[PDB]
Amino acid sequence: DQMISHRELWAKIANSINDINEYLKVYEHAVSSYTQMYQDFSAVLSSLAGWISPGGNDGNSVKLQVNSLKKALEELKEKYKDKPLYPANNTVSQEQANKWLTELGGTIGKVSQKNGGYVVSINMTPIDNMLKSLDNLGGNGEVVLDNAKYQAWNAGFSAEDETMKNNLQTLVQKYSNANSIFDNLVKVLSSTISS
Amino acid sequence: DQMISHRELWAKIANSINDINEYLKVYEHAVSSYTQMYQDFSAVLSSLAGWISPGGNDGNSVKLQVNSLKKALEELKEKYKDKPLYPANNTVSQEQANKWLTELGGTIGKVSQKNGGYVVSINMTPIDNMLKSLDNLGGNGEVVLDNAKYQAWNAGFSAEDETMKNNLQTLVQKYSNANSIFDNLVKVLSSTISS
Ligand SMILES: C[C@H](CCC(=O)O)[C@H]1CC[C@H]2[C@@H]3CC[C@@H]4C[C@H](O)CC[C@]4(C)[C@H]3C[C@H](O)[C@]12C
Ligand SMILES: C[C@H](CCC(=O)O)[C@H]1CC[C@H]2[C@@H]3CC[C@@H]4C[C@H](O)CC[C@]4(C)[C@H]3C[C@H](O)[C@]12C
Repeated sequence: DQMISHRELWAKIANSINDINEYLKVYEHAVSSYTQMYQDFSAVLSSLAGWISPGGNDGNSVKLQVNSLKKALEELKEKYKDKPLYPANNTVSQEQANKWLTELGGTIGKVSQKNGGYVVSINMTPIDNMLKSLDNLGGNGEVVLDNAKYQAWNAGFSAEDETMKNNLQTLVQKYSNANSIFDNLVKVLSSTISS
Repeated sequence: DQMISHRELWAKIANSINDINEYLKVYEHAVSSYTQMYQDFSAVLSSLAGWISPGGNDGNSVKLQVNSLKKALEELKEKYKDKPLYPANNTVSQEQANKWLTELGGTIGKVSQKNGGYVVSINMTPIDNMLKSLDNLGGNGEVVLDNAKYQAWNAGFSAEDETMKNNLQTLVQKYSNANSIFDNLVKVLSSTISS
């Protein structure tokens, strides 16, 4: 083709730098949103010790304060109902949301609707699973479980905690890799047209 | 400012592709070389299950084939004494091997001399630590260890295993990231050529 000027060359690069920055900011916001939710959830698990007391007359059953635990988990759900993983502002097409959902992890997000568009919500399945487990315990707002049943339910609570913690570390790793790839790509690209 | 032609822009991008390609070729041999080492060590790992057996008069202690394990580790160390991470063949400067040891991390390699020149050998210190820990167990071909002694020894053995495992994954992750830099640089070149 013809010639390209220095100004249009660097205008293309400045525009590409902005496009790369917006791409990396998607990972950064997804990490920050999921981190805040996991921190909120971890405070619920550490509060569990204060929501249980001796149950049977032998004293080796466990009385679970089910209404306290569900209220804490339900407030968790409502807090993040309108805090999507992507995008941080406004909405995108359903197809664009589906692509970013696969890019981040199918079990970490979930596509939902907003303002006539679509977003990638935080997948609340770990929270829904424990709200479901608590309702299957029955009871009068307070349930008395035998020791074997409490340890079984407690282990399921800790398994959901581990799933979310591993999801976060996976997302943190994807962000760190994307960061170093595109930080160095910009450094390479800037270095080689400057000289 | 000065105007550049499309062809000169292609050549600028192309020489960066060639620069990264030279970097990738050296980095790839270090990955395959260290992968082969850890794969051979995992062959020693799978044979360790058959080298421990009940050894107490009550069955409470652990009987370890310390000589078979020691000999297997020394053969692993001797197999890779002349197989360096860099260069793939011949030698290199002390300056050159020094900086390529820094680019590879410094933990996975060690600069050594080979007939006037220098190489970046595989750092076998995790294997040497295992050998001194085994030597500390004593015995004569086979040792009987109480449960406490076996668990302490196994924890140290596990830590050196995890050292090599983590060494490999950091190496693989950096190789993958540099490959993605290459791929995106190729996307840039392909786009500017078609434009
Ligand atoms: C995939 C993301 C966009 C993700 C999104 O939809 O928001 C885009 C945004 C910025 C994009 C890059 C912009 C610079 C480069 C432009 C080239 O012509 C093609 C490769 C590069 C390196 C792009 C690669 C990549 O296509 C990127 C990273
Ligand atoms: C820092 C990144 C790798 C990021 C990572 O995965 O850790 C590395 C990977 C490829 C590296 C380049 C390889 C080619 C060049 C080798 C030179 O001797 C030093 C500058 C160059 C241009 C390197 C620059 C940079 O050091 C790079 C981009």
